[PDB]
Amino acid sequence: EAADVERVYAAMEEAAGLLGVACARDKIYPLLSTFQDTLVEGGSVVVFSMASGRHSTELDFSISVPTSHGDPYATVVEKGLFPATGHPVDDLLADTQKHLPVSMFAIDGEVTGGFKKTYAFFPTDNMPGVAELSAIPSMPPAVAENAELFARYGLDKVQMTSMDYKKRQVNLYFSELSAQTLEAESVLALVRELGLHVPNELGLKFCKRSFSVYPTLNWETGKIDRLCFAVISNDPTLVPSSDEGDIEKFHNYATKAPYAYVGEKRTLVYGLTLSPKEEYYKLGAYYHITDVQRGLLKAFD
Ligand SMILES: CC(C)=CCC/C(C)=C/CSP(=O)(O)OP(=O)(O)O
Ligand SMILES: Oc1ccc2c(O)cccc2c1
Ligand SMILES: [Mg+2]
Repeated sequence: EAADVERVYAAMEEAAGLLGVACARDKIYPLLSTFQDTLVEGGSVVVFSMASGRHSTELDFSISVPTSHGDPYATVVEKGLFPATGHPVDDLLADTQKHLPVSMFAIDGEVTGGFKKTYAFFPTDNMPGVAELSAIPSMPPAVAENAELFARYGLDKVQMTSMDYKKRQVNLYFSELSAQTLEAESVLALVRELGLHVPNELGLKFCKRSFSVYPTLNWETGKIDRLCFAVISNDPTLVPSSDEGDIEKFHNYATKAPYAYVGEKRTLVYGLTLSPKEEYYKLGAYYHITDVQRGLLKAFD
């Protein structure tokens, strides 16, 4: 539909506007069109995300894609929207659907860079463990090499994975997190072992509230690149930063972000990311939501 595509792109520029970021129709429209059948309000999930620090000059957009529409990476390559990297990452989405039950897909893009990643979601009542994932042939060797570490902190069930084709990186979105895993003592030992930035009292309180935790891995080394804790809420003042600059900008985005589901309050998902040298914050404001998110808010918010 022309209306859906134009409606989503309209909301996108608006969201980008709040952040003072410029959009590139050339790299956005061809993508939205290819997946126009998914933009139908109802069982669609659309997110517009911002990030602090050195990552504050970009706007990412995530869009769900039902499995019925077919492998989305196969789609973007075939239509000439993205080139095969000639790297194992080219086979991972496909190999994942081959070895595990994939219940849904999603793609991610940037308003100025275009397509950059896909997601493979697994059934909430049949998620794979680290063991099952590391078995996929094109999966980074780093996952198996980190199996013991993950196990030591209770990181077991994975609700979904993502593949970043430009950075050749994979995210493991761990779910059903035990209270222990998210307690300060556990979080600190984990970061310490992964050699990441140590969070303070504010950061740790935020981690304790997390519904999802995700490490980023690569094919070059067994060293985890970064670790992110995600929080879902309607509260627009949850950014885990003490910098008046962030506290301001994020609250702004959080209360002025465009969303279609008028009648309810914006669904927000905050993120605290820890890399070896720093810590930065992220915020996704859902434009489209489904009951999945409605349920998460009752369980964690
Ligand atoms: C349900 C849907 C639409 C998918 C979730 C989108 C999602 C998990 C994206 C956030 S990822 P992100 O915080 O930007 O992390 P990186 O790719 O930078 O590692
Ligand atoms: O910005 C988002 C939106 C949804 C997410 C999810 O369902 C799981 C883990 C992290 C997420 C981050
Ligand atoms: Mg992103």
